[PDB]
Amino acid sequence: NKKTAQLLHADTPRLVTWDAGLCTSFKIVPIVPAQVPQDVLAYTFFTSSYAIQSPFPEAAVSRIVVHTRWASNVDFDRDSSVIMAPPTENNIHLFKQLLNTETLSVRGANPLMFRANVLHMLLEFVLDNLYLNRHTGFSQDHTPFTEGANLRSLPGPDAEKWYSIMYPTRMGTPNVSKICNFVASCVRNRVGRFDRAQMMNGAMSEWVDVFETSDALTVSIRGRWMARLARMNINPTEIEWALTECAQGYVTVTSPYAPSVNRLMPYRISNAERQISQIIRIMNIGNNATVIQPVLQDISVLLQRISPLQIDPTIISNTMSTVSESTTQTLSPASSILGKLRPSNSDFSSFRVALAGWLYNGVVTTVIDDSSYPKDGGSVTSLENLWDFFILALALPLTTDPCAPVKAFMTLANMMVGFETIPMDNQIYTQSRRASAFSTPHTWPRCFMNIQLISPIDAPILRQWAEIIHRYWPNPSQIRYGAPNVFGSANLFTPPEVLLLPIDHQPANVTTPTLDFTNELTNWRARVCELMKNLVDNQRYQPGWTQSLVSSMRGTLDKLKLIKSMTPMYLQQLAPVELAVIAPMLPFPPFQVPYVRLDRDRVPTMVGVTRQSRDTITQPALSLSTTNTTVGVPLALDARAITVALLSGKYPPDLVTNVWYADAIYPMYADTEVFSNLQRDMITCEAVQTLVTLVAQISETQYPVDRYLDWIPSLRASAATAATFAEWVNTSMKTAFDLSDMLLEPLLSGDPRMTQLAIQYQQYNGRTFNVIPEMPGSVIADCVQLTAEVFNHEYNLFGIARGDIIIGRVQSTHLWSPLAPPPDLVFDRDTPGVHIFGRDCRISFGMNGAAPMIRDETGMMVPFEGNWIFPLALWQMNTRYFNQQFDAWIKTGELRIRIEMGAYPYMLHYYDPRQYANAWNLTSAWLEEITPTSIPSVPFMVPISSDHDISSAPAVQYIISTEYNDRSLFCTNSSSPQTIAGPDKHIPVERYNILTNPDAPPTQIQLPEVVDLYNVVTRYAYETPPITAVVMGVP
Amino acid sequence: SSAGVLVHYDKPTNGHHYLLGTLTQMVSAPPYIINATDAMLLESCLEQFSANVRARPAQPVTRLDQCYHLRWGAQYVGEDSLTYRLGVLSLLATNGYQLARPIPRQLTNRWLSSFVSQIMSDGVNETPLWPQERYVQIAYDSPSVVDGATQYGYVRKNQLRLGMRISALQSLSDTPSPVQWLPQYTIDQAAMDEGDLMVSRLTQLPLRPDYGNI
Amino acid sequence: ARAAFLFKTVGFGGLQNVPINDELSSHLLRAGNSPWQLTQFLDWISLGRGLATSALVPTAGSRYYQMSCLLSGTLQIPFRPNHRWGDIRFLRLVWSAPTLDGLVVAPPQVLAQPALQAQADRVYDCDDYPFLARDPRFKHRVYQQLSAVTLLNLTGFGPISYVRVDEDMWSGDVNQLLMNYFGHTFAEIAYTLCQASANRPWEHDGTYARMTQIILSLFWLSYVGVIHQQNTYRTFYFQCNRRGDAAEVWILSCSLNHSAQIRPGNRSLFVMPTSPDWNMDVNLILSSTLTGCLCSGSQLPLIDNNSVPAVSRNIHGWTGRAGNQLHGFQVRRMVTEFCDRLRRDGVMTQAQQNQIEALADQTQQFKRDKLEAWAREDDQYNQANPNSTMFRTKPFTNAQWGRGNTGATSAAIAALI
Repeated sequence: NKKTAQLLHADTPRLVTWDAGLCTSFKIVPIVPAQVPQDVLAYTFFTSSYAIQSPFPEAAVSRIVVHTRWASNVDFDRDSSVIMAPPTENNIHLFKQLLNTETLSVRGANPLMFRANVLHMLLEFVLDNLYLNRHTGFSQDHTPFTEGANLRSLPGPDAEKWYSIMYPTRMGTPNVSKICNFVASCVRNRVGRFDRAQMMNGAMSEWVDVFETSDALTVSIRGRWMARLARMNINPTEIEWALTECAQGYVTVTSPYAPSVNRLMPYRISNAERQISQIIRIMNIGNNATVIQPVLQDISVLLQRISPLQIDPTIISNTMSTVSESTTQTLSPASSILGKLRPSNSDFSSFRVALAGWLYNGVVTTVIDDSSYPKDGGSVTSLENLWDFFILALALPLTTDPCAPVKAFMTLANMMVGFETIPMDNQIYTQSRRASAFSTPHTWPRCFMNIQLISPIDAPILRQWAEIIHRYWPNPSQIRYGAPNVFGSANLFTPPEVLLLPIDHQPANVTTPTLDFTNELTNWRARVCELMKNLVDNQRYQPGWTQSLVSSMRGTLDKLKLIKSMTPMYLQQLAPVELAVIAPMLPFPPFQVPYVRLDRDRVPTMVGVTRQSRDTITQPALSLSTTNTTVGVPLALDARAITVALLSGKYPPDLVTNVWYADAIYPMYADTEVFSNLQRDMITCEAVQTLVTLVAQISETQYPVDRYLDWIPSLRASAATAATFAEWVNTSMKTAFDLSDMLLEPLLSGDPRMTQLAIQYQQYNGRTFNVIPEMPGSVIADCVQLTAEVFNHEYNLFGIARGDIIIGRVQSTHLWSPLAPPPDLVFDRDTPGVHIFGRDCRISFGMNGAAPMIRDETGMMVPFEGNWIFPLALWQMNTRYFNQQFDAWIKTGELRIRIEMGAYPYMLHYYDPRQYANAWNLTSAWLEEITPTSIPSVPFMVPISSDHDISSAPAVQYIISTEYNDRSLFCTNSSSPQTIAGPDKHIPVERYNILTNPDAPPTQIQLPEVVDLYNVVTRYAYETPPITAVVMGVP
Repeated sequence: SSAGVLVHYDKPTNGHHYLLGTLTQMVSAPPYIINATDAMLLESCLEQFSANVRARPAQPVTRLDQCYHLRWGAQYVGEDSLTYRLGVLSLLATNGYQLARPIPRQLTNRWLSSFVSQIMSDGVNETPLWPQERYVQIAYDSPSVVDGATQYGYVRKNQLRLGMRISALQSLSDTPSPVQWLPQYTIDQAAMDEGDLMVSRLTQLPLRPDYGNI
Repeated sequence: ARAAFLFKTVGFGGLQNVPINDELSSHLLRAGNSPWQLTQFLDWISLGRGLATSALVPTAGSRYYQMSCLLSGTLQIPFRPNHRWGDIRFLRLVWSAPTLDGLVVAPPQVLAQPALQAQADRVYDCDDYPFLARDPRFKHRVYQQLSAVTLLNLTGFGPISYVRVDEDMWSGDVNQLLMNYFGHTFAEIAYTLCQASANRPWEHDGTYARMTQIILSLFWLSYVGVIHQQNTYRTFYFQCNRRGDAAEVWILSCSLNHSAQIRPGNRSLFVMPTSPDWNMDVNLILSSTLTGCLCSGSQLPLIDNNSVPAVSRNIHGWTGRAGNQLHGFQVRRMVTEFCDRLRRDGVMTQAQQNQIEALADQTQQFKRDKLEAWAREDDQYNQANPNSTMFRTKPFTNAQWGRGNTGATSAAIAALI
């Protein structure tokens, strides 16, 4: 139901927000409270004593993390962000969510969807962070802590927290804690605002530059956003001119001449984009016109709203009254021809249907009811025949059926058969087959375009017929339309900005109505009337035909010339102007076919279009040579009413061209269609390119194709899975940009792994003609790629572990991180007593109290211990057995297994260091529940830290990673002269060199460096006024 | 442009102007449909022929050249067209080439159609040139000075050397009689049955001759 | 105006081939197939108040430089005496169009084929290939960036503004159009112009010609600081008070205090710098962008052959036999002269210019060091790279860290009122 709607309007867009809080999406999670308070420690070491907020609370574990929507206000949220949990908790279900085809587990999944899942994570955090920043407050400081600055103030409530927190700068106290000498690194001269804008007295800034606890990514993203947006702004003058030249030089809007401060309005884009979007519209409409009927009606409406046309039967009536006589004859041809009139009730409309058909011509043909036809031969003894036939004669130059005068002549042919006939060498069809039955010029004989093939007395009639036609069949011309910088162009069958017409245009000579009677239509009906005259001058139509009937039919056709309908010049001159002016007001730009007058040699035949290819051919020339999109449809209509319309001209006597248009257009110039269309379809094509780029991270293609993260388990699969991913994205999107269209249809149709947009047509002699687009820019792609590469080094920063692990007897007394490397006990595939494994399996037997063993791929004989290298995937064969074989043999048996997963999420488990025990339970569990698709996030058993030293204690642990990833740890135990126990971490130099380093520029980029979280931003003090408040709309 | 964009450069008093044709073509001159574009072209061709007939150190035309070469339209039909052929011949006769059959003052309608019949055939051009809307060439030293006055659409290949001697005629007419000729041999050889098989598609045999008197 | 259109293909100071590697294209062709990457090129500025930086491309210096290297490689194929399109690799490169558009990986057969050889200094005409030679419009369109390449290519040094001052640039429609952008950042209207010609370059003597003339002219005046709050050009002048840094935002202003007069006499000149630090600046790139259109709509003067390297002389499209030799400088002494004659006017104090110079030349130092360091790194790369070759930017020399030769040029470009 939304299809014509998609040709009617768009959903409400969202382009501007105003961040009434914070932009960056990160807070620290301090989760594990410290061992405090210790006793000989005086309470003098903390701030909860004299109560001013610390920028960071103290905790035994504290790490920076992303969190969306915890510090910011908006009048509008932006569609379902992503946040995670500490490494002590599991969000993993994501991975058992939205794509898995089989699941049962709470801890474990198919390694397949993995890359896809983190992909989704990426793109959704791409999604959420697009808000727009309203420049933020200020207020002069009053305690000499600061430089008395204008602190960035929140005009909303409860801002003192951030002051305390964003500014350990603002912090200062005699004490030596981590934070103390940490912040000692900062200076005081580069705080808060960097700069601003100011002019136009009685105002705030026009833009500002200030320092904020802030990332770089969202900054970069939304700035890119802002910029691409800004690529489309306008200034009054051109909008004024749009009005004007489209106002027919009559109605006014005036441009400002006063000082311009700032008036933002990003709308206008390049032409190719709207071209191709509407092109896709044209794609996904194949083979139905029930959609077209509404707009046809609407056209007739809006044109009826603008025309001084009146329809009148009375002319017909008084005219046909043309006889005075004594009555004994056989017939009254008066009432006969009247049979077409039916001497009002109730003619209202439907003259303009095929006329519109001219204006969207490129797609449909116009015809009339075969029911209107007398399908019954003819005889001059029946002038009903000639009446109807002439009705048809009228209709024909108003008909777009590609056989119009063909069928005209064909009537005649069907009539005088055996009295008069034409040349022919084919009986595929003969002269005795009717209309709606003869289409191609290759159905039209040589004689059909060769008047020489008959003697002009053997059949003078048809000879003069073809001759007349060749000399007089109506002549076409053309005209321009609209303004390109406000409307663009959809004309592709023709040089840009042209608009043909089956008719020749004739300008008028004065602003009044014009009394015009030399029209090729005037002359045209005159032609066919005299043709009838000459016809009936036959010697043979008077062995019983009367002088009375003679003068009757003479004066018949004569007064048929004597008609004074006011439509001919009407449509010949200024109705074209009605067309030109509706064109913009008309939604859904057109496509019309180029025309012939007599040509039968350049008619187009077919249309062929691709959205994708199946072969190694990429050159669109040879590519579309088999891909295709052809639709073709008739529209049957009336000949009676339309002929009448030709035959019924009556207009108001006070009608005058100029003033009528002047008044009429004026109300009729509120139009907002195009802007909404631009927004929607811009977003549309961007979705195209973004989506296919996503795909590109899954598949291979003749397209330039590369991927970098593939080491994450995921592989190609069916088109089913493909479109699965695809529509998941689409739904995320329609959420994100908040509209409710139908979209991606061509992409949700066949093979999306490859695309091609070539659009062509075939002619009377092949000679096809085609077009393909080049895309505009697409920042979101750049963004998401950059992010993929960000996380290409910041995985663990999100609980994401690369590398692998090793299960082994870890029995010692020294305290050191399982995520640290062994002081002395590293193991891999290069040690003695290491073994890698094929499917070699032969278990020995310990009965006979003998030496039990297992057979190596070597072929040796092996007990259960050593340094071994195994594909856990094999463990998942009959893991029941597997576990049963080695549970104890690893428990206190001393085998060592370097083992592979590649990548995963993990799990944390803290505990008192001041005691000892074993970690065998989750050992057993996390082992046993392996399936080919069950894999709990890797557990980890680490004690908890302190401030000082102790005597040591026993320790028994099992497994270690392969690579370092403890970056995620941000810091621990702030209010401390140091963290002694465990390791110690510190607020990384990698985060605030803005002030710690005095030599950094105002801007700097940490790529792929561990990024900052305090950053300078330019907050936008722009204002984007509405499109009507500036423009003075005046008659 | 697809309705025919042709121009004669050499200045009329008409002045700067271009031209398009309409959607009509001549049925007459059996057996040809005739799109007036190429028709008026043929007329220009006749002009150039008439030109090439004589050669006098004062042939007081005002313009040797009046024909029209494609200003626009080269984007709908290739070089194998009859029309491209015509324009070739246009610039050729512009050089000064001329038919190798006696030429009527007015060359019959059917003369024209027969001409068409001929040229339309298979074969090649004698003239390598292929002109351009990018530019139209100036011959080696063809005796005409229209180049000597204009640039607009004109670039000579100074490299050009493909020329001929000079020759024309003072009388061209007809005779009925099958008249004499004498052979003047050459040097090389050939193969016999092969010449037989050659003539096997050329003979006038078989026919009854006028036996005449013995 | 101009119906003749040519270009040239880059040479090398010692490379046997193209230094372009597919990686570059890919990370650019991540989207689309365009030969010009105008959109994110321009948007890659990061608003220009700061730059965008990567290992692959730290500067739009690097960005456009490899853009050039790429397109130099690209043009190789279709453009020959034997013109053509399709099925011959240039590092697996294939177009998909007779208009020579689209860019994807070579077909399997074409993956195996040898790539088309290249040659240096390959000047050609932009009018030979027939297809586009039928569409004037896309031809013009491409030409405005063929020029952007060419001009920077023609010299062993950087870009050049062809500044021009002429009166008729005052007209009613003109100051009208002017009025549209008061209190406006140069960069944004530059964007607007990129738009308003990327759609369609305006016609030869377009209103917008005189406009952009005003734009670049007033720009460079403020740049040297020619005009100011009192010395005003029909009372208009940009600003950016944050001077002393690698980012400026010069913005329209009107001064109701004193106005300076334009004597009759049309003038113009051609400016380059001599410090390869411009990679932080953008304004040069936009000036290039627009001057390309100025050429593609208006036939413009040419420079002396001696003004350019001998091998690159006598070019119909660019190298005439006369025309004002270039104008070079360095931003360091540029802002020096700038602030100095400004205080000469007595609208300052000394310590003002002094504290300017301090931070300015500090930044100069740091970023030159970074430049040279990245140079060293790239060298070591080449040493490790026998086959995957490249230059991030146009290779340079320390010999380019001295005189601006700008001395008399000060008064010269100053006497253009």
